[PDB]
Amino acid sequence: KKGVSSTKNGRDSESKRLGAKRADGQFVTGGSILYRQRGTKIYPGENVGRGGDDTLFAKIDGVVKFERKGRDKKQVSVYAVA
Amino acid sequence: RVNVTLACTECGDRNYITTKNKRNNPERIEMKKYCPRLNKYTLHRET
Amino acid sequence: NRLKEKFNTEVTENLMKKFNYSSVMEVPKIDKIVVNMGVGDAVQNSKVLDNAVEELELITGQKPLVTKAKKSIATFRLREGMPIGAKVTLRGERMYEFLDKLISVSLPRVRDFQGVSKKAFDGRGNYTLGVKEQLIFPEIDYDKVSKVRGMDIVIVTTANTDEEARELLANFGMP
Amino acid sequence: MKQGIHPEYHQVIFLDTTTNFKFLSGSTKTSSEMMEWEDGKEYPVIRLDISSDSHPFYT
Amino acid sequence: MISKIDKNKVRLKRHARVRTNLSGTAEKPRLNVYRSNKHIYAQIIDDNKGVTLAQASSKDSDIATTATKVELATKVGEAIAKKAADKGIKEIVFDRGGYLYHGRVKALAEAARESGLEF
Amino acid sequence: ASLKSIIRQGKQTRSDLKQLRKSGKVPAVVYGYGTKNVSVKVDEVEFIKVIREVGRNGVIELGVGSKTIKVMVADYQFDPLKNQITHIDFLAIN
Amino acid sequence: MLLPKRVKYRRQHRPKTTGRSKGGNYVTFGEFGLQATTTSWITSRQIESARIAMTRYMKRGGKVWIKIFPHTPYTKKPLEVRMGAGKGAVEGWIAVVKPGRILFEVAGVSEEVAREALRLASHKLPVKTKFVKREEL
RNA sequence: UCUGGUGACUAUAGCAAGGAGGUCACACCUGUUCCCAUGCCGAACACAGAAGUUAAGCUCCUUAGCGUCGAUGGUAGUCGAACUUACGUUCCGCUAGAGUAGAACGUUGCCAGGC
RNA sequence: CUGGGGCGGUCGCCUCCUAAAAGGUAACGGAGGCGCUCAAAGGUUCCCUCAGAAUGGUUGGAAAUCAUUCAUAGAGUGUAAA
RNA sequence: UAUUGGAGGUAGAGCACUGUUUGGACGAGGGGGGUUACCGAAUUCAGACAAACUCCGAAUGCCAAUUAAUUU
Repeated sequence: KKGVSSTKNGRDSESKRLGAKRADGQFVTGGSILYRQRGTKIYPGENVGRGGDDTLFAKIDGVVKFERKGRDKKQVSVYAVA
Repeated sequence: RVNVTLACTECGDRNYITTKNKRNNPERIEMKKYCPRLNKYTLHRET
Repeated sequence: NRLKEKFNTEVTENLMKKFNYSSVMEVPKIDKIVVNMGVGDAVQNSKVLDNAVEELELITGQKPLVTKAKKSIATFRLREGMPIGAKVTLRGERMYEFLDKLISVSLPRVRDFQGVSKKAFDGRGNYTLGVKEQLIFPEIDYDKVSKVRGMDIVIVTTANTDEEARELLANFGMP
Repeated sequence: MKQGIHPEYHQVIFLDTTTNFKFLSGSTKTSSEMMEWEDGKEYPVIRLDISSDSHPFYT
Repeated sequence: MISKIDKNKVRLKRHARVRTNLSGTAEKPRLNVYRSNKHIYAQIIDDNKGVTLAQASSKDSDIATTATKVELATKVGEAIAKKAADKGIKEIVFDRGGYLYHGRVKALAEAARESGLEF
Repeated sequence: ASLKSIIRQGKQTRSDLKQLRKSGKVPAVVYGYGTKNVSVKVDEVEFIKVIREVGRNGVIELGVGSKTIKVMVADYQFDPLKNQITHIDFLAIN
Repeated sequence: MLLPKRVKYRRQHRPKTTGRSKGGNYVTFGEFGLQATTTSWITSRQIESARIAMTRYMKRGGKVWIKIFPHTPYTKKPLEVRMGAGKGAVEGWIAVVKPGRILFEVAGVSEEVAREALRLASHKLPVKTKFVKREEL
């Protein structure tokens, strides 16, 4: 098994299961996480809060809707009608 | 940097645990905190 | 209030006709003057800062704010945030009176062949000039001073370019 | 001004012998040698100057 | 040579920075104020529907007079308070624009406060 | 400078386009002032003759259906391998 | 003359070689060009051989443009070692060429001399080639 | 459509240029005694005022120089399938990026004074 | 553990690529970090806007500070990377 | 499966950032206080390269639906 040649890099960290966690159109309950991220790839919208780890979660019960903010930004909102 | 126990000056209880740098803060730090025994904010000291 | 009256009595009269202005507002009004000394070798010392305080504290009527070094310049010991440089701006009647005194005391100690100089310019209408603390403090003698420095002076005017600055220097200045 | 930090200035009367260019100012709060009114009642600290006597361009 | 600028744009920039938290609903409308060199306006705005519920100004004939422009702010506070009370709005949220919180704007808010507007 | 073309119809598949190109005819479109967008095909040899006749820039009379359009070649796609024109753009001036 | 060469990473995944040439498919500097009709790696040492062959056949005549550059480094494990224990050291530098890429351009010389020079260069090269002219029309 | 607030749209909204515009006041301006005011200016902030000016800001009209938008057609790629071991081929859907013609020097809700 | 063992290297956590546009995903694959720091570098309120470039200047190692116009954020964000 | 909405940056493209690059214009700094060749860059023109580049960006997979058809 080879010899004195060895590698200095076989390291990685544990992957964090980030990304979207709910879909447009589906009803969710309040407190449901909608999007895990680092920084703000997606901003909180209507009735959506932003956690200390930048997690986006629903504030009330209702349907989730991803929307544009302006030219190059996105947001997620929750709307009450059920 | 060392651990610190903050003891209520009035109640007497050791209510909070925090940290400090022993060179930047070479004294017994004091700050106002909520003593749950007396239901009020009292002075706590590093004791 | 000498050049204060002189503006509206001679400059707003003659410059308004030498260069045409449709309304009375393009009369190039001198706004303020900045008198930053510059940089002294004030890294092993911290007292020539107080001397540059006494100057510009005594000549002009305001103590100079000691602006700190923005970046950590190499070679010389410039720590980001290490104090080098003074600054005062005159705007009101103090500005007029300071200019009037300056044009009355520049030439005697300046020894300038022109009288002050011809042009040291940023190509846009302001001095950023150099001095050797000769013309300044006629009020207080040289016997009580410690160094030799010269301020970075400019002219903030409603004018546009150095061409107009030459026309406006006619107020007992020497272009 | 760059005020906030400021002592007492004054429009002093630099009434020198060379056209009395008392259109000047400074903190030279000395004794009023000539408490005149065409110029300020301040000290004529400017005593001798060539600013209006000998100009190497227009002498 | 520097440029003097109109102060309304810097005001409006701070105003957008302050409107990020400030928003008017119907139950709690937003009391905006616009301050100029001579006059000040103020409106009761519902942002949830983008409508103005009440309005007052120092230009207004029923309030225009010769005063020190702070007493006028006091009058506009009372007038906007009365209009809101007539329409049935008690609790509001005060939008200061970007004009600090002082002088005329402070007097305006205070005058609204003595006249019923709960904020 | 009197090139003629044939009106292409809708939905030409990949196979249709390559069978068209394997002959001596190329797809092209015409657009511009005085007309609407029309997709046509022109024989490659005749196009080459017309271009060497009137040049790279030259008001070519293009026969589309029944009508002749005063048109110029705005752009064209070339295949450096097996040197051959693959598509042409014709813009109408009049 | 060249630039000071240094790469951000010295050990890179080997290039994709399937497909057609992305760009550089036309003669744009010179009058004649040598284009590839198959795909291989060109190893910064075939380029120098081909360039010497061409420029020496023209006797310092027209201009030569090398349209391909060896950006990609490749590694080779030392002799007589087992599999694994990391990645080998850099052996050399390659450019991947695909069918259609113009490899060399020449100008300031007759068509016959250019054709002969590009033939000679093509023989020093691990790819099938074709002589092309500045495309017009 | 007027002017000033305010707010809804991905700059089609912007930059730049040339030219008009004057108390509805929008700004400019006069000053610091008045709250305030600025490590460091009545600069700014704040205040008292309305005597000079459309000059500038702002509002309006033109322009595609700039930024922004942008098809159709074709191409690259590719889901599936049929061949095949070729740096492949064929058929059927989907269908870019770049570029081209072109669009575009804003639309719009509420409120107040104007008309 | 190991492209047989031994020798060499490695062993837990973080960031990236490999990773095939959800998530996940291996190799003794390719790169780096961590075992802290800060009583303000935390909370809140109110203000502020950057690097650089010349049109440049008493210094002028060039560029210290200072002056004016552009500066899409290229600066800074306690630290590795995203 | 059909229809609609959404998250995301792969193939491909592209050079707007990070960096590698080949020719050509243009003026200029140490330097043959300057010339002049150049040399290090300022600014442009045309061409290319990238797993740890992206102004862009599919096919498909993925999540879910007031919902339909067929199945189990």
